[PDB]
Amino acid sequence: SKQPDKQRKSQRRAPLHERHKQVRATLSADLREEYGQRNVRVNAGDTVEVLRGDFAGEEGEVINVDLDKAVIHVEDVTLEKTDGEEVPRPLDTSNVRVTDLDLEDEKREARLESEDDSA
Amino acid sequence: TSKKKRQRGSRTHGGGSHKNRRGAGHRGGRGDAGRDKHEFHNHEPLGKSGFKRPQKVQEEAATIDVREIDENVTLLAADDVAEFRVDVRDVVEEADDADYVKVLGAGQVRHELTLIADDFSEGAREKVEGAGGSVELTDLGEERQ
Amino acid sequence: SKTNPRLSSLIADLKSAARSSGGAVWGDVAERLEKPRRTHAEVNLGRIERYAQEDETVVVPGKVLGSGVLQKDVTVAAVDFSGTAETKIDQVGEAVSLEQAIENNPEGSHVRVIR
Amino acid sequence: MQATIYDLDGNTDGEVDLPDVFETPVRSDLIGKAVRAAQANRKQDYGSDEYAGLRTPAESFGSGRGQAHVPKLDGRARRVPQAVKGRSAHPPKTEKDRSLDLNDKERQLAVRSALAATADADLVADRGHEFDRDEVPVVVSDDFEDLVKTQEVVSLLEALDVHADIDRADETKIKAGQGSARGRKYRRPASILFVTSDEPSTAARNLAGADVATASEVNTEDLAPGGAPGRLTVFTESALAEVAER
RNA sequence: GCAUGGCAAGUCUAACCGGAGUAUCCGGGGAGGCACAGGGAAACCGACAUGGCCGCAGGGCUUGCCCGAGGGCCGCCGUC
RNA sequence: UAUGCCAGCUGGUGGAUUGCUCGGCUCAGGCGCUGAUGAAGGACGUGCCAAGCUGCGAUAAGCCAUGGGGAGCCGCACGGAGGCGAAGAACCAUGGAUUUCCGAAUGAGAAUCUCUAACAAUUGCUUCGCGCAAUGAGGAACCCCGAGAACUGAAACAUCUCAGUAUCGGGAGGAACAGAAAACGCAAUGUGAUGUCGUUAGUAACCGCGAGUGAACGCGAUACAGCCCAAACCGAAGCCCUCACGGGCAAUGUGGUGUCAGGGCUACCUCUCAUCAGCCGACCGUCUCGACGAAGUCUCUUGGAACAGAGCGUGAUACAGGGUGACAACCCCGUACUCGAGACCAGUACGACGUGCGGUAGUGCCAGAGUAGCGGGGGUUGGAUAUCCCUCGCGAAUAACGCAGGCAUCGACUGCGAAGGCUAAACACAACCUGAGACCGAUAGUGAACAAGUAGUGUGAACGAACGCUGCAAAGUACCCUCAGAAGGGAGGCGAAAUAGAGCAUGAAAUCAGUUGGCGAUCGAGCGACAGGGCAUACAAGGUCCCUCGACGAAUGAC
Ligand SMILES: [Cl-]
Ligand SMILES: [Cl-]
Ligand SMILES: [Cl-]
Ligand SMILES: [Mg+2]
Ligand SMILES: [Mg+2]
Ligand SMILES: [Mg+2]
Ligand SMILES: [Mg+2]
Ligand SMILES: [Mg+2]
Ligand SMILES: [Mg+2]
Ligand SMILES: [Mg+2]
Ligand SMILES: [Mg+2]
Ligand SMILES: [Mg+2]
Ligand SMILES: [Mg+2]
Ligand SMILES: [Mg+2]
Ligand SMILES: [Mg+2]
Ligand SMILES: [Mg+2]
Ligand SMILES: [Mg+2]
Ligand code: NA
Ligand code: NA
Ligand code: NA
Ligand code: NA
Ligand code: NA
Ligand code: NA
Ligand code: NA
Ligand code: NA
Ligand code: NA
Ligand code: NA
Ligand code: NA
Ligand code: NA
Ligand code: NA
Ligand code: NA
Ligand code: NA
Ligand code: NA
Ligand code: NA
Ligand code: NA
Ligand code: NA
Ligand code: NA
Ligand code: NA
Repeated sequence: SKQPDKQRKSQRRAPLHERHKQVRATLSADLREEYGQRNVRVNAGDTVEVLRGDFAGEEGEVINVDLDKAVIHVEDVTLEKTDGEEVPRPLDTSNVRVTDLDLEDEKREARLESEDDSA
Repeated sequence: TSKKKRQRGSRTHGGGSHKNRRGAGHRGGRGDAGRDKHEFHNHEPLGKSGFKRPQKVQEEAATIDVREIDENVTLLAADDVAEFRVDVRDVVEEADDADYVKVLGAGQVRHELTLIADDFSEGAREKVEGAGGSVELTDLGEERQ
Repeated sequence: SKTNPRLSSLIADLKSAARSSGGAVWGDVAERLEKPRRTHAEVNLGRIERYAQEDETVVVPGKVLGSGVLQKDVTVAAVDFSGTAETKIDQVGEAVSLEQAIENNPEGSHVRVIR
Repeated sequence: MQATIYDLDGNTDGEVDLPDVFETPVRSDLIGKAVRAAQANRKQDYGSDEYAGLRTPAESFGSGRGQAHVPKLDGRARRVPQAVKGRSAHPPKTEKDRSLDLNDKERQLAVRSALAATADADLVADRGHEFDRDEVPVVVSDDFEDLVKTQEVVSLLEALDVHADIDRADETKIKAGQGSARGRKYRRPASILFVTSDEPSTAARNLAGADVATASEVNTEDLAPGGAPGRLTVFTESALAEVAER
């Protein structure tokens, strides 16, 4: 499908398990070398560094990952509400980089290490 | 710029009064209507004429004028030379879907030619002989009596 | 509104020659090529053979075609010749482009127009 | 004329005779006609729905109510072309023949002519191509067909002082207009055409603005994109020889 | 009909086939069409690759006198 | 100077414009039947809170298995509460479970409910018992068989034409239908089942011989494939149900033989590689889906944000397309390459099992009847004497015969065996899957980008709209004053921007409020064009203009 309308549509209507690929981020030079992958599906355990927003430069732990909106919440990357409350500023994984990985899952770590599959 | 391209703004696009370009009345009727009345002019007259013989009782002769054969004798290097001798049947195109090959005598004959065909016209023979030539009638040509 | 850039250049060259040199044929040929293609000459060999004479260059303000027989040893100059025409003519004489004619004879002398 | 053959290092390595066709007088009007036809012949048929606007029993009330005689339904005008939601009076139609014919001779002549335009450094420069060479087209050893990496074709091109053209084509243009909504957002300059003999060059195809072709079927379009003669081309020893009979 | 363009006593392929960069495009395909002879209801027969004269353009010459394509007027030929 | 005229400014109204595309439109490749084992469709249900849509079915946004997938999830739908998921959830694929009522609707009745075991009805078989089975209805069009107009054209109109069209009745399939010559008839020493495409050709033929209508043989292609009965001669050697026993069918003939390379019979020759039946059973290709998949997120500047400019550098069998806070091969998806799976091709091709092909001589043993053919009356066709069909009446031969070769009869010649039957492939459509685009871009394009066959109209058949856009991120406006007030207003807060503040991008015109310039309560109406005066005017994008005098000085031309 080379047609723009079809491309955007299949991205917006992709089933839940096809959305993991919409929340992937590039890996730090070290991590790329370590596992032989250029990027990974950001998990709510990883530590990441913002490379593009107004928050570019800051680092923090991923607090939440929303598949439907393909967005993540990074600790301390927030907005000041009128009442004074502090709420998260959704980030696109595309403007983020993973510097640390939460590998408590045998499956995730397994996928990372193998050379025939990516996590 | 084309004529069509310049019609915007003319209202009538060349048709004259806007009351003109309507239906078939502006053409005196649909198709050939009136070919015998208001528009008889320049229509061949009404009527039947002659008859036709059945398509499969008709013979189609494949012809060629001596002029054509003669103008290309030297050029037909792939065809007998003697005291030239050419089998017309091998020259004429359409000589297959043809009931027979006939040589007609239009033009000149500047060479001595020995022609073989299914038929010839007086003019063709006179010319081919007059140039010190001969005309040989094929076996199919054996249909003269 | 000619489309062929070559035909266009030939026409301009024919003019440059009729003006500078004393030529009159070149300008005449130029005006005929400027007219609609349907009016350009289309001559077969039979006509060239009938009205041409040696040492007088035949000039066709169009194209020469291969029907008929040419025996006279003449030089024919045309806009173009069919493949067969040019072959038959070079066997007894010489087929030449109007562009060469204008060069070997910009005065356009000893020429005979055939259409 | 002579054709200087080059090896994969960009160093002269003998020379062959540039075939006659490269002397075919350049005819840009015929070349333009050939490209125009090739472009028309790949266009797809289209047209609005035969019944768009006609799916209604709308009727006109005629005289009597101080209203124009326009078909209406549920007090809403319909069907007629001046009516909103009405039919399109003279719309695009599927039945229309959008193809262009072209005599084989006229087309083959254009092919030969576009080939020839390729051997004229001045023409190639006017067409717009960037390069610092005097000879053209660029002829190379059949070994070129064995290259596998794009990068290697790059070095060879830089060595042949022709890489500048790819630099030229290394710029996409985001077109003005709605073509963008139909997938035609980008467009870019046409650079070097690579004519091989056995198979199109896989190693050169992804080069910016480059097009790969084969001698037996290279056409007017790849030889003269958009109908403009004189494309910076690079033939193959064998390719050059095959083209001769086209 | 016309303008432009290819080829020219020829010209063009249709469906379709092969290739491929796969609706483009390159190669093939002349089946068949129109043109190359007409006249006659039909049977059937079957024509000027030029014989004469004017003469435009153009060419030539010793500067009106020649040669004069095309064009025009005749002859002559095919057929009913 | 009120009422007011003209133009502008600030604010509004309105929703044009430009930009954008979750929708259309069209083309292309693939694929293609469902249903009594109750379909399609509809009704009513089903969620913690649930009105619409979607899903599902009392196991009700779901239950189970296997594979994939993965750290999240609890549909559209971003609330509140609560919950699920490493016992691997969500989600995807395949298979299974559940699957209310009406609905062909089938126990009977009924506007989706009700009444007291049910294939209702029609059929085949039949253990004659609904015991075993069939049919019904649906489907985008395509396909086959029947019924069959009129407007219109002929410049009126009747035959003709529109047209065997619209529409109606019946029915199949994934494709139908056709199909192995009683053919063709470039007449031949020739072709060789059938569709279809190109051509033959607007030719032959028809026709108030008007208007109009309109083939075929052949040829070039596509794809190719050829067979089975009836009968003769045999005569129960046979078939169906059932595990079996047993039952049923069948001399009104099951079965063997045989089918124009005629066959059978009798006597021979040779031989099987034909055919038919059954077994096995794909490659390749094509369509779709999936795995893996290279290279910058470096410097300075602008910016709310770099995907911008300048600089430095990289990959490329990958510089298609998309996303990401602005123009991105190197940030993310993907894309090239390679690989895997399913579907279709196809229960086909190949291979193999069984059968046995064929030839000579003799033999009038066999070879499809209301038929071939004629007549009356119609329809239909280009079919003209010479199309195809219907209807009423009449009506033959038997291969030593018969039909055809575009009028009839007789002879000759050439072709061919009707009145029994089957048959793959090449072609139609577009529901369904996918791909594509010099198509449209929200009054367009579907009626339908939105609640869309929705809201709504009609007793009913049927009819039928309009409505797209905050922002990079909801940061979707806390607190205070005012007020009858969760309204509104004031002040204030967020953001690059609130004149982005909720139907919120831009924000035209008609037009409205306020206001500025000009005119204005003694004066006349196509509202202007051209001349010339008043008054008015920030810059920018135009820079000229006034008066003395002098130079030049056409026509004309004095006191
Ligand atoms: Cl006749
Ligand atoms: Cl001529
Ligand atoms: Cl035949
Ligand atoms: Mg890995
Ligand atoms: Mg519309
Ligand atoms: Mg625009
Ligand atoms: Mg032929
Ligand atoms: Mg019931
Ligand atoms: Mg009428
Ligand atoms: Mg009449
Ligand atoms: Mg008809
Ligand atoms: Mg026929
Ligand atoms: Mg049998
Ligand atoms: Mg009729
Ligand atoms: Mg609409
Ligand atoms: Mg009513
Ligand atoms: Mg707005
Ligand atoms: Na006119
Ligand atoms: Na009019
Ligand atoms: Na008329
Ligand atoms: Na009359
Ligand atoms: Na409608
Ligand atoms: Na009105
Ligand atoms: Na079309
Ligand atoms: Na031909
Ligand atoms: Na399907
Ligand atoms: Na609900
Ligand atoms: Na179900
Ligand atoms: Na039943
Ligand atoms: Na029963
Ligand atoms: Na009329
Ligand atoms: Na009337
Ligand atoms: Na009639
Ligand atoms: Na033939
Ligand atoms: Na990004
Ligand atoms: Na009858
Ligand atoms: Na016959
Ligand atoms: Na709208």
